Amino acid sequence: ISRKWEKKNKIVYPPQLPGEPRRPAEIYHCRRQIKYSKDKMWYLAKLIRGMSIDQALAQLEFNDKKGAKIIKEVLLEAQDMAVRDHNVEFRSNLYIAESTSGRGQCLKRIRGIMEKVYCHYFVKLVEGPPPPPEPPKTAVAHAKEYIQQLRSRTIVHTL
Amino acid sequence: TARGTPSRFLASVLHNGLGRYVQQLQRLSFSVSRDGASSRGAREFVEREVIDFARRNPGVVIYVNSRPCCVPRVVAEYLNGAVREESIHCKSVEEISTLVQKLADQSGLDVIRIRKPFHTDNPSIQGQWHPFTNKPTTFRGLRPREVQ
Amino acid sequence: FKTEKEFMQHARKAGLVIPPEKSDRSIHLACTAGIFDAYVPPASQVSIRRIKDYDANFKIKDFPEKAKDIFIEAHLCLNNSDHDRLHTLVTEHCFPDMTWDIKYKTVRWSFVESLEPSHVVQVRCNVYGQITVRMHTRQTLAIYDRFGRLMYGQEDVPKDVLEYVVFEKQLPYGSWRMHTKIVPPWAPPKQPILKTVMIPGPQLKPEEEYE
Amino acid sequence: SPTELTEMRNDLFNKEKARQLSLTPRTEKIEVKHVGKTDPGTVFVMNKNISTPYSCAMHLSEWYCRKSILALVDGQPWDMYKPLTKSCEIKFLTFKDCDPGEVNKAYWRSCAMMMGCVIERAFKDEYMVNLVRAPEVPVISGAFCYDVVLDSKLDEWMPTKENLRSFTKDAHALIYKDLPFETLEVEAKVALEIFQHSKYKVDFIEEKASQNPERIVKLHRIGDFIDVSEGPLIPRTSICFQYEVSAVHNLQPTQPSLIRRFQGVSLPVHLRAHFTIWDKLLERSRK
Amino acid sequence: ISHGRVFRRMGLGPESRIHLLRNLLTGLVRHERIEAPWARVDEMRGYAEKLIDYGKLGDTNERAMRMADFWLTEKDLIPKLFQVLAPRYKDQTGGYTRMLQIPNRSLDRAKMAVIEYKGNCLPPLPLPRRDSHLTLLNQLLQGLRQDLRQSQ
Amino acid sequence: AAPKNRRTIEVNRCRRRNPQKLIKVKNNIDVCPECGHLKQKHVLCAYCYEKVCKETAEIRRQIGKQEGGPFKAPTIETVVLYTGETPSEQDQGKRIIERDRKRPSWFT
Amino acid sequence: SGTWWDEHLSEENVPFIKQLVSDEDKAQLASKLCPLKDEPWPIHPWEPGSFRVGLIALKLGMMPLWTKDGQKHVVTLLQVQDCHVLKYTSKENCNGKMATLSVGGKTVSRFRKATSILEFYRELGLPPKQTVKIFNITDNAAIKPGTPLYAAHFRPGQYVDVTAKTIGKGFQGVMKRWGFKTGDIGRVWPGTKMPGKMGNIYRTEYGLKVWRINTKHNIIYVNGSVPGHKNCLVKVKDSKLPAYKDLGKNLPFPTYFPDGDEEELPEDLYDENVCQPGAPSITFA
RNA sequence: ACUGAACUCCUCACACCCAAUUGGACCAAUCUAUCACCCUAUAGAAGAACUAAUGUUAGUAUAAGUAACAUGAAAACAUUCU
Ligand SMILES: [Mg+2]
Ligand SMILES: [Mg+2]
Ligand SMILES: [Mg+2]
Ligand SMILES: [Mg+2]
Ligand SMILES: [Mg+2]
Ligand SMILES: [Mg+2]
Ligand SMILES: [Mg+2]
Ligand SMILES: [Mg+2]
Ligand SMILES: [Mg+2]
Ligand SMILES: [Mg+2]
Ligand SMILES: [Mg+2]
Ligand SMILES: [Zn+2]
Repeated sequence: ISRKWEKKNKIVYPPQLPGEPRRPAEIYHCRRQIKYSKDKMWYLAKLIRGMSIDQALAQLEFNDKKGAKIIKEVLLEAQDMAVRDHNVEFRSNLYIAESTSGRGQCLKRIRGIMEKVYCHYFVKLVEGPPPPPEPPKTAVAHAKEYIQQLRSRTIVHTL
Repeated sequence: TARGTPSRFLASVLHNGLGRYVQQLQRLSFSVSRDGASSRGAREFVEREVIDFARRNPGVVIYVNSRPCCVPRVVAEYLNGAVREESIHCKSVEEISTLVQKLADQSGLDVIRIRKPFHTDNPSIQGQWHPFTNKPTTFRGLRPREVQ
Repeated sequence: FKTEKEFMQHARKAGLVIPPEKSDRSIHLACTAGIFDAYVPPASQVSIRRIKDYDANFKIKDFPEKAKDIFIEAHLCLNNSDHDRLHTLVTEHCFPDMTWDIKYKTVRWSFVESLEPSHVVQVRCNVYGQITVRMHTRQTLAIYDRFGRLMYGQEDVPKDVLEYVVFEKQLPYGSWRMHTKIVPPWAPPKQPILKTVMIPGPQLKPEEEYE
Repeated sequence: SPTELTEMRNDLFNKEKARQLSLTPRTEKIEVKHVGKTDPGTVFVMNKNISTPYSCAMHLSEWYCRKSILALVDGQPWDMYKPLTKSCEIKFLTFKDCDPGEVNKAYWRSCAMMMGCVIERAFKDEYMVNLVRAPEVPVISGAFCYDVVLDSKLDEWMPTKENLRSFTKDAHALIYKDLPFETLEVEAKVALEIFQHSKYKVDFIEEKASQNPERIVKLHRIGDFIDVSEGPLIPRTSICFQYEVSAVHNLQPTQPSLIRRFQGVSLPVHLRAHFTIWDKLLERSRK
Repeated sequence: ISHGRVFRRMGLGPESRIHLLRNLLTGLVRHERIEAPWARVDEMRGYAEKLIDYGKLGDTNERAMRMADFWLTEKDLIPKLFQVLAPRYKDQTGGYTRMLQIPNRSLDRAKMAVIEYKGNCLPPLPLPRRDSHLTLLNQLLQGLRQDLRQSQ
Repeated sequence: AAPKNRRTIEVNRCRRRNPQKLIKVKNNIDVCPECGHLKQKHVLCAYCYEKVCKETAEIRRQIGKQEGGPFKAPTIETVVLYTGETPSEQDQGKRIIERDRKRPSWFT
Repeated sequence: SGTWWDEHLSEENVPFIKQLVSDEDKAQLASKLCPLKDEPWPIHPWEPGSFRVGLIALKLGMMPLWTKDGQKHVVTLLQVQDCHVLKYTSKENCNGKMATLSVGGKTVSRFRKATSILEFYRELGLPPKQTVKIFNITDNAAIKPGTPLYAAHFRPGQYVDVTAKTIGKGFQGVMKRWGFKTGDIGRVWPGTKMPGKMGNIYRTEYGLKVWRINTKHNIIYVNGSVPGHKNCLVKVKDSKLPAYKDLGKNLPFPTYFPDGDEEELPEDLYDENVCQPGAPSITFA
């Protein structure tokens, strides 16, 4: 057992200066010992990894898997503590920065050993609009990269 | 091995031989136990050799700290802000003298792999080879199968 | 659960018989559940005798000076979060009420000169002395966050504060500590907040309606 | 100078926003009850002359930001980025409402103004372009219009297909920029200060400041382009999905100068039409 | 290869699929609205409308009374099929049922459906409405219809 | 047969993280206009359907009270009535299921 | 979100758009009925060694057809439904050995095509066809793009090759698919016969006699069996079989033109050996 | 003629490429004696060193989220039907 992710909401930053950009909020939440496997949660956790919380909620209400409901409870809970506890003004203005799933303390049942599998779920929400997705690189980017690799090369193994 | 280790090119610190030569070793910091069997050769080094050494190069400032250590060290600091900490643990005076002169003689650059054994900054004098050295020109700059 | 009745009814339905056991040690309280006589703001030399018969070296003419230093110093213990001094300066009815909500955020309270002299108002009374004081001051606040961004009050600008601070003393080793702070019902609203709030309506299950 | 026009107009605009926010009583906080069909009876406790209906939508969800377009503030149509003024009541109006009249009108006014933003910066510099107005065309009538007076050089000019196509390409360049529509309710003196170099828009400001009991006049800014509207507008340029400048017509009773009207048709990202339906809506938008 | 195979194979045989469908049809004649899984519902929808077409053949018809006797496992519903449902639909010739999808079943995540019989006393379903005729696109197309009517 | 070697996490990660095994972001999802809870297109709103389900549940309970015992399907059409509503002239010759709440906004 | 054409239309506007778009499809099919009163391309006579256009036809089904020798011939019907020439590409732009005509059949909804296709058919002036097949063709046969091809492009007696997707049987094993059931070779050769997806592939039946064409309903009555299910689209070209490479003398060479109005055709052309219905019952005397 | 080695030369350094076997020089950590006192020294001792015994125990992989397993139906959850 380690429990470092719960403590991450207790970092206190020194107050800022007027000539300094506003730091976005960061809300670390998790659930432990979910009775589900860590590699079935990987798909649900992977699904929502840059989405706004409204898009994440909306995608998990219509998913048929067992873990979707659990993650939806974790995200509604973290939206609550986002606003109440951590000074986020808009409920809507969050996005999922981190969503992973580790393994939990499993049990062993003798039938012939069979593991009762548990998992956790870790989410960091960050205040702000979700960052724009990475554009696919164009033929201009490929051509510049190639030519820059040609400009880069040296006479090798000499002076 | 070379693919595990970092590498660098052969360099100086501030063109160290061009104008004048500057000793790259600023500080030595000896720390020597008073009662302690490992810093015996350090003790006999402070008593015999460190004053002669300190006079043979005055650009180096030497600090002998003499606390109760369990392993004695020397800490060489260089002009480019590198720090080499070496132990003089259970060494004779002669071995410490060769180590301290070794630290004096070298510079602060890393003793990682050096790629080439040389470093010109002006490698070419007659002009570096491009594919139109050693080619004749044509009349009116024509190329093959050019009509006019 | 939400109360003791819910837990004892759940322990009766479950079968958890908790025997009330007799212990010779009890809890040695040094405070009071609230205020003896609620001083409602716009003859009690009885209780001054009932204080001087225990303390016997006590000048009220010097006390609102002392009540200033018990006040101000306590508030400076919020600037550093020094709880160990606050237990000397403030009561245990008053310690959570001033330090709980302020946790995980930095406050930068400061005092500047009083508009009026602080003056004692009333005094009441195993024995708990209790003295209410009127203070009319100028203070500064800046409550920041976990992330160090301002959520209450301009840092420089002083504001005029009325403070009906109630002190309390145990009557062996105790002293005068802030017990509470009466806020009158006529008092003006405080500073507004830098952020905006949505307040939800009733969350309706499908079987009910909004009216 | 045209660059001096846009610079001096935007500077007068920012003088009016700078005076507009300076007259705050330091974050007064007014509350607005969400009088609406769904998610009912939620008050928003908001900053007075700062927070807009868009921020109320942001308190609710991403859904009410993306789908809502006007706001019935006390039964009055309001922009999403117009700052609120007092304790009020908000509905949020979308395109797919039961009776979305004011949203069709707002969309229509918006597309005419975006068109004017394309027209002014379309011609090469030696040609005087002069935007008289955007008349209130019904949405059933086929196409949003914009009346423009052109230079005497282009008295006999009629654009080709490629010139209307170049107008649309500038319009999709104007959509892609994703520009909000700033608003300012300004009294008529500063309104006449900004447009002090166009007889037509001066007379328009005068006719509209004569309609309210104050001298109050709505100004809107897309990006570096100011115009006078009759009412509210769309929140952003990014809402217009399909957009075509379809035709140019010349009005007939034109003795002083040509009141040369432009035609266009457009649909939002919400009410996209299929390609064939869109072609028939192009055809009908050329009358 | 199942080209042109029109029947779902269900239950644990052909006989058992006809008894499953018969239980669903009995449920829907009794209650006039059913949640059941989707494939079972549209199979049974085919049977339900045919059953009313036998209900319109008259009470006195012998063949209709044989079909109703088979298909309705509760015998009190056979007066209902010949005096409530068949008189209700005596006007229209088809389309006696409506089917929609529910969200998926909580238990095993099955595609769910409702069929009801049209025009029943029960509270109405939240039917999927077309978009309003007063929207932007619908007003443009209304205007275009007005112009193509102006051609004559 | 049995596996000749043990597959590595590099091969495995390439197997169980390629897009054929990832969950597809679906975009059928709208907001129900009546309730504001987000529904899916082509599917009824879960919330509004739960409303209608609960009211058919009370109505069917009172059907069961007025019938009494099994095998009592009436040969008559039925009409649901709420508090303070006269049966209409159209509602004559129909059994009546009186309710105790108000007529809903959506029942008609 | 993605949309479809019907999504935002009211109840009032859905049959309006059906009648509108359907009526423009009928008008566009009706405008192309006069290719020669238009400005066609120069019509050349048949030269020995030239190729002409094919068709695209529905497979209607089969029926028997008795010849004068009293032998059955099972015959597929192939209706030509809205066949038209779509684009001509010369051999220079093709970089193939021969010029090509693109021809498409069976008008299909405009609400269900990619916009590049709808721009293509919009410029061409036609409602979009379901399939477009490409014909290798000489320069002499090149009808202008946008012209109707009819059933009487073929005539009875002509032999014909038909290509269509075969009826897909899905994943089948070895006994159905291939019809059966080394050590030192440590591997399975390419092209080994194994289970897999049977059918749903293009196959061509070569050299099929055309027995009878029906000019009114535009049916071709072809000998034997054609690949594909009923109501499938087939590509009907003249046969490449070298026993049938020279009989393009009597065939109308660019294509058959009813617009030419010269010696118009009956209801149904029959081959000489076909027992027509309505003929007296045949006797072998 | 040129290329071509760990051969030979060249600049500096040299105790620094065999099985089993056998000779030697050092030595990790531990405990004891006495030092030492941010981790050591001189000795004395010993359960004194593991990439390998289908080793022993425990953990966790892989095969694998695979094989396999499970709840007749509608409903008022009363009940009825198959
Ligand atoms: Mg089965
Ligand atoms: Mg091999
Ligand atoms: Mg050698
Ligand atoms: Mg050692
Ligand atoms: Mg051992
Ligand atoms: Mg080991
Ligand atoms: Mg083994
Ligand atoms: Mg081992
Ligand atoms: Mg396997
Ligand atoms: Mg299986
Ligand atoms: Mg079972
Ligand atoms: Zn709903």
